[PDB]
Amino acid sequence: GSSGSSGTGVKPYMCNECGKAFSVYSSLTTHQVIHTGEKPSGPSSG
Ligand SMILES: [Zn+2]
Repeated sequence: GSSGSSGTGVKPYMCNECGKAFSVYSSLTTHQVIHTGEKPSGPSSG
């Protein structure tokens, strides 16, 4: 999937917490979860 020519590429759904792009809207939201962390944790990237 996402087979094109321009390697660089580009996607509308991009995360700001870490900086990861996606080709799906839902995927972007389901991903940001890794930053939401509703429960209290220790080791966190950002
Ligand atoms: Zn992210």
